[PDB]
This record gives sequence, C-alpha cells and structure tokens, in this order.
Amino acid sequence: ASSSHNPVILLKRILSLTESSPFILCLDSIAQTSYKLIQEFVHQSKSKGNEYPIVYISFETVNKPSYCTQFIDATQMDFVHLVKQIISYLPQAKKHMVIIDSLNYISTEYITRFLSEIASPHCTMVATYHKDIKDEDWNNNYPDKLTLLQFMATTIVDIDVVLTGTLDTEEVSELLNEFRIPRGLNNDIFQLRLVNKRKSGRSLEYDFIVNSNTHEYELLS
Amino acid sequence: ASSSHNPVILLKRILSLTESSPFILCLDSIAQTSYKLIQEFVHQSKSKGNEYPIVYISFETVNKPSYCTQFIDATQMDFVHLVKQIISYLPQAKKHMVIIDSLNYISTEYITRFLSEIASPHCTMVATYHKDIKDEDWNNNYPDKLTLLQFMATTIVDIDVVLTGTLDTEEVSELLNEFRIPRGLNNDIFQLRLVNKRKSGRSLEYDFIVNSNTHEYELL
Amino acid sequence: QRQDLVLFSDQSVLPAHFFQDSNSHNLFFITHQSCTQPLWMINALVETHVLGSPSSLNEMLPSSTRSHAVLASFIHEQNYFTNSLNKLKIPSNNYNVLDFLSDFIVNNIHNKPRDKILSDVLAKFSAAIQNNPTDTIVIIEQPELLLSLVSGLTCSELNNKFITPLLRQCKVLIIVSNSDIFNIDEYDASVHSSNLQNFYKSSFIKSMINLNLNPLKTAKDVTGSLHVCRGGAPIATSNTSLHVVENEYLYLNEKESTKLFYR
Amino acid sequence: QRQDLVLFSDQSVLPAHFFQDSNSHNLFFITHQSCTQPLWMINALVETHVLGSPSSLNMLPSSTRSHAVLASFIHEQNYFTNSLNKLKIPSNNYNVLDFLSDFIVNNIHNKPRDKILSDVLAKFSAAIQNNPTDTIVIIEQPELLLSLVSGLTCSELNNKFITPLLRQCKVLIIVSNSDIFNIDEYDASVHSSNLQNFYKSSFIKSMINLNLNPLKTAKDVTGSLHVCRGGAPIATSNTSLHVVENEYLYLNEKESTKLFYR
Amino acid sequence: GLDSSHVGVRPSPATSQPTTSTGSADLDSILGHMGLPLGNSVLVEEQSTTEFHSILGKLFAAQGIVHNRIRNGDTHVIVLSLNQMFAKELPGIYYKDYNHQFDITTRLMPAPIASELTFIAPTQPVSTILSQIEQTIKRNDKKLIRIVIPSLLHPAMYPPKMFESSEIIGLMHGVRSLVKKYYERVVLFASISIDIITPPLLVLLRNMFDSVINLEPFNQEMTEFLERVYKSQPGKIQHGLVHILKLPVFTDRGEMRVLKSEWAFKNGRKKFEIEQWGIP
Amino acid sequence: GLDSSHVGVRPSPATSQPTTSTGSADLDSILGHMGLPLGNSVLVEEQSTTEFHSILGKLFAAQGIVHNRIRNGDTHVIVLSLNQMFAKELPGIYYKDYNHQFDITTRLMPAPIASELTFIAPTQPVSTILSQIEQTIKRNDKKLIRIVIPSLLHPAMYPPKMFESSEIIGLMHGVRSLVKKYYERVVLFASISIDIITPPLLVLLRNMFDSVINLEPFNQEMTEFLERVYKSQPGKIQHGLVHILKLPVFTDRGEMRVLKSEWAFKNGRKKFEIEQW
Repeated sequence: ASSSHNPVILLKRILSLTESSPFILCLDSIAQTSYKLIQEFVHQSKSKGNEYPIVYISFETVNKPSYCTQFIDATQMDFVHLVKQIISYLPQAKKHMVIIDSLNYISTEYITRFLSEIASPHCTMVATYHKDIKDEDWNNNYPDKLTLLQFMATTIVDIDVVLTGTLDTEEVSELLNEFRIPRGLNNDIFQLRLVNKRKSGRSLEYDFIVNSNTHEYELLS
Repeated sequence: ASSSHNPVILLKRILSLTESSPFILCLDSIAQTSYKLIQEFVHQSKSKGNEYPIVYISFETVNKPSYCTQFIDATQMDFVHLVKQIISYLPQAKKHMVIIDSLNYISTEYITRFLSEIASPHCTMVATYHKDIKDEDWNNNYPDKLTLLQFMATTIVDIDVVLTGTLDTEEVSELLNEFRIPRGLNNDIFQLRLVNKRKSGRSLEYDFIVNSNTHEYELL
Repeated sequence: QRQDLVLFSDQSVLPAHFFQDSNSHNLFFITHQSCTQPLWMINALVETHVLGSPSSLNEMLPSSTRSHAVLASFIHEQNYFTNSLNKLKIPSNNYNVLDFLSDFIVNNIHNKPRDKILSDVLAKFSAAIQNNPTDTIVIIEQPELLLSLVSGLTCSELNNKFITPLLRQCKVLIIVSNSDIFNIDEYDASVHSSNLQNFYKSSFIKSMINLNLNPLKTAKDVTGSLHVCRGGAPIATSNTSLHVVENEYLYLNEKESTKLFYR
Repeated sequence: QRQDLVLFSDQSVLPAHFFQDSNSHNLFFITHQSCTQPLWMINALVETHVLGSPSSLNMLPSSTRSHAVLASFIHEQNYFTNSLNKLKIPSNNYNVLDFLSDFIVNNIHNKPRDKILSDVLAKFSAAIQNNPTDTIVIIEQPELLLSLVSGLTCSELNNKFITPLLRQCKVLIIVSNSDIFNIDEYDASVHSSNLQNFYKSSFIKSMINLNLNPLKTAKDVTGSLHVCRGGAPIATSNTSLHVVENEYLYLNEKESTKLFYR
Repeated sequence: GLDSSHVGVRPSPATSQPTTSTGSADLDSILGHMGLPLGNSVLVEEQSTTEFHSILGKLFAAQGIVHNRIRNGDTHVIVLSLNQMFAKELPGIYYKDYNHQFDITTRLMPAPIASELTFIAPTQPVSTILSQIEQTIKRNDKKLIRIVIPSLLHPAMYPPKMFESSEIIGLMHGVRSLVKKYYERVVLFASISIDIITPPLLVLLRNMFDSVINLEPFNQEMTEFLERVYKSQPGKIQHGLVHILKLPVFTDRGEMRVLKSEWAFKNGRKKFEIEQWGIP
Repeated sequence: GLDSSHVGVRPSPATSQPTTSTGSADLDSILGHMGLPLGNSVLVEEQSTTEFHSILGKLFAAQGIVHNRIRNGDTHVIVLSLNQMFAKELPGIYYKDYNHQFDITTRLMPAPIASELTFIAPTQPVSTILSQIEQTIKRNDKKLIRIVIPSLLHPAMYPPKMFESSEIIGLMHGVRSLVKKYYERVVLFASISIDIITPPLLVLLRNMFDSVINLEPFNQEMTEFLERVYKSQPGKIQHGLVHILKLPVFTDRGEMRVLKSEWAFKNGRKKFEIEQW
C-alpha cells in the first residue's frame, strides 16, 4: 500500500491522464530530449479511449505537432498575453491537456504565478525543463528554477539516455562537455525516473526502461 | 646571471628598498597576516642606514604604527580625496615608502588608476592583499583583482603560515573552512614566496623561511 | 578508401522531399573547432543543393535548376564565399550571399536597440527567401557572435527574435557555429559562459541532425573527424522510414580539396 | 580537574593595562556555533572587568570605576539584565544597548543605510562618552546587520560602524555566530562571501580569538573553547605580553560552567 | 500580564518560569519545559514533501481556542497565512485544562469566531505585518497570545520579493522583537518545508527562533520495511524521526542540546505521538 | 589598389596572392606565405610577463616606413596606442627591398614623420576608433596600409569599459571588416599578453584574426639549464618556443595547422630569429 503494487500500471495511468496530476514536469537533456515521452502521453491517452483536446505552447517548436488541437507561438508575445491566450482555450466540461515545450523560457520569479493562473480542475499541464540549459543579488534566497519546479510538480518524469555502444556514462559526459557529440544518443529506447507525489504528500520513486517504438515499459533498479 | 646568485641578498635588498621596486604586493591570509613582514621592511630599510619617510594608508588599522611619518584614515573619505591626500605627502628630493594596509577595499576597476596617479620616481608602494577576502555582468572580461594586482606588481611577496604542531596543511585547511581556528598559526617564523620581476621582464621565483624575531632569512 | 558523404537512410545528403513536403521545417546544426574549419562542408552543401550532389567530396555537364541557396556569415565577407563558390562553378544566379561582417558594427549595431538590430537582420533574410520560398536552403555561419557583439543580448532573445522566426520561414536551415568555447583546458563552459553555451544546447535540441568537425585527440594523413549524429528533434517528413545514418568519417583537407574516408 | 580561564602571559583575562595605556585599541573576536552559545563567556568577561576576576568560572562587597557597555542585535535588554543580576554585577557599572527591541520598525520606511549605521554608532558613542578609559564594549552578532539592511556590504559595515567603534574603545569584544561556516555540503567562501568576509576581516583586526565549538568526536562535555592569536599585534607598552593559546573542554549546565583539560 | 490562575499557564519544571502547552503533550515534553515557556518561539522544520507539521500548527491554535472558551484562560490566536480554511480545520477534543488530547478527525464546535482568531496576510509589506501583529497584541491586552505561522515561505503563498534577506529576516527579527517585548503573554509557533530553503537562509531563520525541531519522514525503503515488519500490527508503524536542534532557555544559556535520531513520530488515527526510537 | 610594382608586395609561393613582409624574415617564413597576405591579420600572443612581442610589432611598422621611403613602396602606418614613443623606437636597417634585416639597436633616420605614421588613441569610443581608421585608410588611397596594435588590452592603457565583449569584440570585428573591405591594400598586426586575459575573451579574440602565433618564454629551470649547457657559447642560448595556432588562408579553408613546440625564438644582439627547436 505504501509503495505501488504494479508501478508499470501506475506509469500507464499517469501517461493516460486517468490518474489525476495537474502539473507533470518532464526533465530532459541533449542526450535524450523529451518529445518521445510526450508522444507516449498522447498515445496512452488515446489508447485507453480518451479524447482530450491538447493545447500546445511553443517557445522552441516550429513544426506543429499532429496531435494538437490548438497551437500557441509564445516567442513573440509577453507573459500576460500568453496566460490570457492559454486560458482562452480552456473551460462540468471536459478534460484538457496543456503541453509546454520548454519551461526554461519563463523567468523563475514568474513560475508560481504561471502555474496558479493556468491551474484548473479540467487542466493537466505537461511541461518540459531542459536540465542542461542554464537560467538567464547576494541576499536573494529564492529557489533556483529546477528546485522550485520540482517542488510545485505533482508528478516528475526525469528522462535519461540508455547507452548501447562502447562508451560508458562518464566518457559520454566528457565528450558532451567538449561538444564532441557521440553516436548512440536520442534513441527510441530510453530510461525514465518517475516521482509520483501522492495525496498524502509522500513522494514515491520508480525507474523504468521505456520503448517508444512498441510502447512497452519495464521496471529497473 | 639568469637567476640570483644569492637570493637571500636579493631579498634583503628588496626589503631595504635599495633595489628599486615601485609596487611591491604582499599576499596574506588569516593563517598568517602581513604585519610581521611589513616590520621586516622597516627594519631592513633602517639597518642598511636608510631613513625613508613612511606614509601609512589605513582601511583597517586603528593603532598608528610607531614607524610611520604620516597616517591616513581611508575609511571615511572617497577615492579622489584619498589620492589627493596621498600625493600631498609625496615629492631631486628623497625616497618615500607608501604602505597600504589592505588593497581589498579599492574597487577593481579603480586599481590601475590608483597605481598610476600615485606612481613616482621617489615612491615605493608596499601594499597588502588578503587572499581570503572575496571581492565586493556576464560579458565583462576585466581581470579579477588578484590577477590584475599581480600583473601590475614589480615585486610579489606571498606569505604562508609555517606549521609546527600535529595538524598538516589540509587538516588546517578544513578547520579554517569551518572557522574552527587552530593553535599554531600567526607565528614569528613563517614562509615567503618572492617573485621578482626584472627589468628584462622575466619573473623569477624563490622560497624563503623568515624568522621575524631574529631577522634571519634562509632558503627553501 | 574514399567515401561518399551520406546523411540519411535514402542515401541522400539534402533530400529533395525536404523541399516538397510543406509546412515542414528542418534544422541542421553544424559545429566545428577553429582548427577544423567548415568551408569545404559549406561548399559541398551548396553543391549538393544546386548541382545535385557533393561532387567536390564524392568524385560534369552544364545543368539548370530552380534550387537556390542563401548564404549568410557574421565572420566572413561576401567575397570569401563568392570566390569559394566560383571555384566550384556554382551558377551565380542560384545563390545569394548576405554579409554581416562588412560595416556591420558601424551600421547595424552602433546606437541602436537590441530589438531593432535583430529585426533588421531577420528582415534581410526574409527579403532573400521571399523570392524562391520552397526551393531554398539557408546557411548561417556563426550567428552566436551576436551574443558578443550586442550588449546585453541573451540566448533566449536571440532565439525568440531571430533564429526561431528564421527557421519558421525555411524549408531547411543550416546553422554553423564554432565550438572553441567548449574546448578550453581548465575552464567549465557550462558554469561561466552559460549564455553562450545555451545557444549550442538549444540549437542542438531544435535540430534533426548534427554534424560536428573536430581535430583528433589521438597524422599528416588526417585533418580531423566529421561526426554525423541525430539532433534532439524528429525529422519533419512524410516519409516515415527516413532516418539519420549516424557515422564517423576521417577526412583530409588540403590544396583546396577534401577526402572523406573510414578509420 | 577544574581550570581557571587564562588569556594572556601575565596570567590575566582582561589586563588592567589595556585601560591605562592610551591611544591603544584592542579587539577580542569571539565566535561560536549556535549549539554552543556564549552567554556564560559574556558574563564572565563582564565579571572579570567589573568584579575583577571570572569568579563564575574560576566574595566581598567592592567598588570600582570599571564599566561595561553591552549591546546585542539578537537579545533584548532584559536578557542581559537578568543574567548579570544573577551574578551580582552592580547595575551602575554597566549599560545595555538593545538592538533587537523595535529595531526593525524604527529603521524601515526608507531609512538609508548610512543613517542606520550612523545612528547605531551614535548610541555607542553616547554610552562610551561617560567613562572613556575604564570601559569595555561587548557587541553581539553585529553581522546580523548584513542581513537586516538591504544592500549592506561587509566593507561598508566595517568602514562606517565597526572600525569607528573600535577607534573609540580601549577594548572591543565582537561576538559572532559561525553557523554559516558549518553547513554540510556548502562552501561559505564562494556563495556567502559578503557574510564570510566579516569573520575574516574581524579576525584579521583582532589580537585574540576565542572559539567555542561542539566536539566532532559525552554528557560530560558541552564543547571546546579555543584561545588563539588573532591577526593583529597586541597594542601594549609591555613588550613581553602575549596570548597563551589553549584548548579547554567545558561543561555548561544548571547555569554554571566548568573549564577543564582534555 | 495574565490572570494569575490562567488555565493555560504553569511553571516550567526546569526553571519555574511561566510556560504554556503546544497542544501536543509529547511535544511539550520534548521542549524540556512541559510546554513552551512564554516569551519564546518554536520552529518545526520538515524534510521531504509531506506536511506532518500541519498537525502541530493546528494543535497549537486549537489549544488556545479551548483555553479561551473555559476559571479563565483568555487567549487570542494570530495566524500569519493566506489560507483562511486553517481556522475551519482546527481539531476538537477527544493543572487541569493545561493541555488537552485533541482528535484530528474532529472539529471545534463551533468554529473559531473573529474575536478568537485573527488572520494576517503575508503578502503585505513587512512594516504592515509587524504593525498589525503588534496592534492585535495590544488590543487583546490581558490575553495569552499565540502567533502561528503555518508553512512559512511556502512559494505558493510567499512572493519572491519576501525571499530577500532584509525582507524575511527583517520580518522574523521584528516578530522576535514582539515575542520578547511581551514576554509575559506571547508565544510563537512557525513551521517550514526546508528542502527548497537555501542553506544560508535556513541558518538565519534558525537563528531567529528559541527552539528548533526537525521532522524527517521515513524514506521509501524504510517505510516498506516497517510495513513488512508490522504486517500483523499496523498500529505500531511509525512515520519518521524527530530531531532536536535547539531548545528554549537551555540552548541560549550555553547548553549543547542537539539530539538526532533519538525520537520518532507517529500519526495515529486521532493522536500524534513522539516516542523513543528503536529500529525494529 | 597598389602600384603593380610596389616593392612591398610579392606573390605568395603557396597561393600566388599578393603578400607583404612582417619585417621579420623568420616570421614571414612561419606564416606560410613568405609574409602576411594582404587582406589578412596576425595576432602574436605572449605568455608570462616578458614582452618579446614588442620587437615584432616594431619590425612590422619599421618595414612599412622603409618601403615608403624607397621604384615605389608607398605605405602608411596606423598605430592604435597611447604610447607615442613607439614611433621613436622603430629600428633601422642593418624581390629586392621586399624585406630588410633590421637592427634593433639602431633607429630610423630620421624618425617617422606625420604623413608616414598616424596614432589613434584606444581610450576613445569604439565608433570613433573605427571611423578614424577608415578615414586614414581612405585618405591614403593608393598606399599599402599597416595597422599595428601593440599590447592590445594592456590594462595600463585600456580602460575597464573596453573589456566588455560588445566593446573590444565589436572593435576587432569592425577592424576585421576593414581589413577585408580593403583587402588589396591593408594588413593588421596585433600583440597581446595573454596571462591576464580571461579564457572566453581569448577564444573570441583568436576568432577575429586570420593567424595566431603564440610565444612561450622559457621558464626559470629551463633558462638555468640552457645557461649551463652553453656556458661557453652564450650566442647559442634561445629564449622560448613559438607555437603556431592558426595560419592565414590555410586555416580558413579547413586545414589543421596547429603546431606546438616545434620552433624556438632567439633574441639576438641585433636580430630576432625563429629556428627549429
């Protein structure tokens, strides 16, 4: 009871938006970006028979995803207008998914405001944060963006590359530090760390290997 | 010829202000501050028969040193006035020593101006920088204060504690990091690294153990 | 010994369907250190698009095409590319060079707000593409230099106000950047040059393919290596089988000629 | 078992010649973590100066000119008044300056840094002005100003308050909390540099440093007191006077303290 | 000051000074005075994402209301929070009347009225918060005052500007000033989730409080383990550790009272316990 | 452009393009073109506190004045510096007249006159520096132009404001623009002490130049050693290494020309040599 019986089934329920999570935060990096995991979301949330309208917010996506019901180019307009627009596409009425391609573009001191104006009983927000993009005084003690985002999130999905070749993790690390990008990254098969924050407040962690080709999820450590 | 025959004699000539160095930079830390080395300066610069007037500039010294000819409290007045005052105590005429207790108090972007307004053929400046006091945008590439000071200096004397007890250097390091100050620091006997920047532009380095009690300097 | 340049699984370098599919936008990200410069790769790409194959690399009759190339640089003047391409016999009516070195600081920067600077640059691109919208490739060399030339310009403003709009107007965009900032010994680009480093990370994230040139870490036989890697984004294509064929080539560049081969 | 507190080579704690020599200024720097608080050391120092010895650590009605000025940024006046009454220090031989009570509310609404510091200093000056050469000054957690006053740097705090204060004192005793240096996984140097500079500069100016710390390695012992040279020479005519560096263990409980050796 | 027989006040067994209950008997015991001595504050810190500390804050306020409603025990509660539902959530009851056993499943009847409990918004300027706190203290001049700050610095409720040292530390210093100024009548309870608090700010906050108690919920492994061991005895499962970092009076005078991993807490169905910890 | 027989210009043996001397034959050889090809710049970096690079800067300017004074070899020298004594320090002489062997112990006779050499103060706004450089280039329209920047970014001479990227890198980009705009007539020589240059700024500066040469003076040990070995032959003692980081034309087209610790330099009594190490 204190930990999940079948974590894979939990995972699927979160992916399918059956289980309620109003703010799902995805963490990625250049070695394995998030768009495949996002695809898993839309897949599972249609494969259990759902049909959610999806509002897609784009700071860095020029190709309109096929699954999206509304598309917003956030790159030209300011914060207030953006929030206005997002809301204008949202509602009992029906269940909407709000996808933000990158939270790195929103100033840290605006994060809580953003999450609070958008929040709603009919909205699930799925948002990506790139762990390797750095944020843009000395007695300012406000948490950094990642710390805050993780605190506000109801679900965290942290994405990592799964290496197949002859380079180990630290070798790939130093190569990536020199921007000598190696082969063998950004694969259909990748690793996932799920933190599910229960109603009780307890945060539970599970590791999965995910195949985004076949949509088969298996458990790890 | 390319390196000193007797580094101890070079050291003494620098200490006595015989050898010319218009900007001598002393580096210190809480484990061994600079005032004993300064005392060695005044000593040697009187023990070879010199008699230089000494202008003392004080950002953090409340007790007027006995050897000083003029004393300036820099803590209340601004940069321009300070330079004015320093100059007003300076001049052929005779050789003056200008001692600044701490360069940490002068903003990095004013350093080169400070050194250039004060400079003179009759002035030798002796100045201390505390290596463990941190300086007060992203496409600002100006050198940090220590880097710049070391670049501008004609002589550098970098002071370190000499440990006698049972704690080694790294143990004392972690203790000092927790401000658990150990016994056995700030001794009469301490270590010195001299970088003498010759006229040729070459910078030569030598290590000394210094006894500030007996004024005996030996090589390492 | 000698290898052909191949980027994609249909054996192509610059798939003609990248220019026939519509509403599609694809970004190539090419990075290089300053001792392994990319001129020959730039030429080969222009060659591929205009003449039809990277003949300077792989190996021809007079031909004619609509295919067009827009070439821009923040570090090289117009004559540099004009001379380079003339030597390859690329028809001058099939390309256009935009010079952001010549008089750039004295005109386009000095006493002029960030927003207007970026908007003017973008406008030059828009004018250039406006002529041949769907048969045009755009190549832009060292745009990251703007982060240094323009006071207070952040990576996110550069992307939001120039790069991303540019890409939104292109079938195919090719950004060429110098990766020297990641290769300083004893220095962490991540921590201390974060504004600049963010540009390379975000560019990678948006690209569907990354080509990178580097000297070897470990001969007079070899200039360096070319790596071909997936980028962080999917290929925008109707062909659901099209993928990047990751690869490593060694290459020797000398006497204005280049040869790719395998280790 | 039990040891007397000794700071200097003439067997004293607070040398009477620190108050007879003139133009001389001496700074004691006392630092402590927040689990080994210094109240008993403060009292003992007041005791030493006023009654003549640290009796609580190591008696007849007596009279003296000796005076103590006590200031705190973290404790109200009643705290020290009660503490010292319990030690029978005559209320006419000390004065307590309270920089906790109403401090924030008397110093906001856009009061500028310079005026804030000048007002604090003025309170000290008025207090010392009465008994200039027989007075010790003890000031507890002045570094708190670095947090309470927007945009205040260490160098401004020193230039506009601490250093002028010291220039007006025969003996100044600064008491500061060293918790900022004791966070596990966190480098005070890099990230809290403004705050850390205060402790380094204070050390540099002091002729003696007293350090209180929990042990790293019993119900028998509260912690250790280290007695160390500071970064500055003692200002004294007596050319033989030096700090007698030492480590004491101590146990504080039931409002009584005992020093002893390891 | 207070009525000399105020039901909410007893002498500390340690120092004889006037002391009042936190609403939790086990916490009262932990503090070393069979309660919190008047003129003092307590900070309850919590690791992880759980909010067990919310129970403690609710007890602290509920105890006061029960005293006010009893003999005499005049008490006024001051809550620094945006969350006005806090008042509707206070538990009902399961030196007589010094402390009560509360039942978290139940509710005060009736709910606190405006003269019993006052809310102050933490989104206001520091000067205003301090002004309102003091005026409420003065207006209620012969009453025991319980100031409660549930989830201090929660980023959903406290704006970024308040995270500046001069702002939040100013506030706490000003509040500390009040607790010491009205030492005869005032106590302060605050709780905080420390995982997102930057280290230097956390050290400054601890410095403003007279006592500090740290709650560490059991991690995933340990929780699984316990659930295994007490498969047949679920009522015995505990929920985390209670660390004592600083205690009222004792710490300030110079005692080393830090005690880690010696106590454990258990959220019962109705009752919150803190008992000696032994790995089962 | 130039007179077709300008004495200061010859074809590069590598590419045939117009090329001119740096005033140092050994440096000319090192650059790969028997000189610096017109329309290109060279950055000489120096490690440590020595200023051997100052010799190279002086040769670069002196060579131009000698050409101007010779047949024809019309040349104008532009010096970006506060140090006006630079002009009085230029050495005298020890494809005829392409390159001269200079004697550093001697001096031009007479010293450069105002029409031969122009100073520009680096303490002025970037826009003004760029304006003045271009106007001098245009005013001297049929002349070979040598731009010399001795001790770029020396903190005694360059104010803190100039260390902002948009300021110094703007400047260099604007100067690069000129060198490329007037590619038929203009070359640029700059020298810098790199020890106090922050790494990122150093990488940007290298990026602005067509070639980069790095001088590494021998440290204390090595110097002692040499002084021991050549006790009896002091004329053989060398003074440091010359590293090649980037070469005109070759590097830009894609060749890997980095070559470290293969050349050494020697400051002779009169003559500056670079020989195999």
